[PDB]
Order: sequence, then structure tokens, then C-alpha cells
Amino acid sequence: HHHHHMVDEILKLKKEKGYIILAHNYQIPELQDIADFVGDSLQLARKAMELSEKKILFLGVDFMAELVKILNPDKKVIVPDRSATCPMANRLTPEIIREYREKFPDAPVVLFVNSTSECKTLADVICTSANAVEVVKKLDSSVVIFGPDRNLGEYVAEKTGKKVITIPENGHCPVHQFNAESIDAVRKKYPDAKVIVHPECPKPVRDKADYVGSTGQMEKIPERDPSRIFVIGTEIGMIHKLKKKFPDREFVPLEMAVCVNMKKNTLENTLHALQTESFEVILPKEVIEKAKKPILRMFELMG
Ligand code: SF4
Ligand SMILES: [Cl-]
Ligand SMILES: [Cl-]
Repeated sequence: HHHHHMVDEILKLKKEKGYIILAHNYQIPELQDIADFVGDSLQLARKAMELSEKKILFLGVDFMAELVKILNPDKKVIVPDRSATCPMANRLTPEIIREYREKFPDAPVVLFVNSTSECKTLADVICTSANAVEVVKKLDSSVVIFGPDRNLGEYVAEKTGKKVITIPENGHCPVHQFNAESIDAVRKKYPDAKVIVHPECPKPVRDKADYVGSTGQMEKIPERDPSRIFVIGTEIGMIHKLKKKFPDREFVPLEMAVCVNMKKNTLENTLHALQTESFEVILPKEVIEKAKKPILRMFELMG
């Protein structure tokens, strides 16, 4: 009854106070269901650019809320838990970027969107899981600096044939460290299922999958693949999203994988956020201006 109370009050306050709710794919299902749009980080930031509303309640982690703010600088962006963050992103530092630029000055700095806003001010181009191959393909250089995810960087090297210098050392997402034995098991249990895993997964997992793709790419695979069962190698929130879009398919987690930071957002603190209209995401004007440069370069490459 309190969830119904909270859901009803959340819906009431968002209309009353003029908020659009954007939720990342990895939010708990109860928050996905009250959001106006559910998607990946860049998808939500670009969706916000289209909106006539000027107030956004963002449900994800801090670098994503900040990406919304960078591309929507004149909108008020609030989050329910100001400590929700990406530990992988936080392991890459300005000092490491500057060190590697000095070592490899002819190598463009390609930063995965899962990166701090401060790191973005130092990057030559931003990329996402879905466009990293195309972005690195179109760059002039046969060598790039790439971070913060080593698995994604090595996947890009495989697909482009280019040299990819990854930073920091052992940059990785703990959520996507499935083991390849999980794929061996599902091949036995569901011999006709299609296995889709994220490019942030380790190479033995990527190489055993039917598809490697971002969450956005996962959402599009059943549009062209009629298989009845998909096994999904990413954070558990995506199962809810996929089942909602394709109710006549079955979606099976490769393993249970939970991002603790994504789960910091709850109905209760989401309600608190609408009641208090906090916590506002604020970036210095200078950070927004500098971080926009590699984001626009990414838009330009994607043509
Ligand atoms: S799922 Fe991994 S990459 Fe995404 S926010 Fe959580 S820790 Fe960071
Ligand atoms: Cl704006
Ligand atoms: Cl993520």
C-alpha cells in the first residue's frame, strides 16, 4: 500500500511540479515503470534535448545525470541519491589521462561515456557501447587511448584492427564479469536460445555469445531475430525492460548481476526528491563547455 501510495504521490508531484522522469535501464522495475523514458545514458540525454519541459528527475548514477546536464544546461536536473556513482568511471583520473597523452601524443583520447565529467573535459572524443567501433573506425589514427573499460577497448581493437591503449590498468565493470561456464550451461538448458552479452563482458564470454551488443542493441535484436528465448548478459534491470518491450519472448539472465549504485535509487528517495526538488546536479559553466567538445566530436563522426 505504501508503494501504491508512493507511486501515486510520485506521479502526482511530477505532474504538479513539471518534471520529466528519465530512468536508466538498470533501475529497479518500480522506477522504470514510473519513468517517462527508460534508456541508456546517451539516449536519455538526447531525449531530454527534445523535451519542452525544463525540469528533469534523473534515475541512474552521477556521470549520467551530469551528461544530461551538459547537453541540457538550462534545465534543472535532480537526482534522489547524490552518492550514486560508477566505481569504474571513478578509477580513471585527469592525472592518468595527462600521463598517457604525453606518452602517446599522436593517439586521440577516446573516453567511454561511463567516465567522470572532469575526465570528459580532457577527452578528444566520447563514445558509447554501441558506437565505439564506428567512432574509433572513423578516427584518423591507427592508435587510440581508450578508457575506462579495458574489455570494451579490447573489443574495439578486435573490430577495428587498430591499436587501443587502455587506461587505467584493469579498468572494468564488476557487474559484467560473467564467466564463460554460464554460457556452456545455458547452451545445455536452452539449446535454441540466443545469447546476447554486453561488450564490457570479458573476451571468453563475448566469443561464446550469439550477439555482442549494448543495451540499446539488445533491445533491437528481437526486432530482427524471431527466436523464442534470449539469454541476457548484463545488469538485471535489462530483463524487465526487454520483457516489457517483447512480452511474447522469454528473457533469461545469464547470471544475476546487480549494480549496487544503480540500486541506491528507491521509490522512497525518489518521492523525497520530488517533495524537496533536490538534489540538483550543478556543473561549472567551464566544465560543461569543455566536456561538450568531445561529445560534439562524437556526434560529428556518427554523421
Ligand atoms: S553497471 Fe558497471 S559500468 Fe554501469 S554504473 Fe554500474 S558499475 Fe558503472
Ligand atoms: Cl537546455
Ligand atoms: Cl552502466
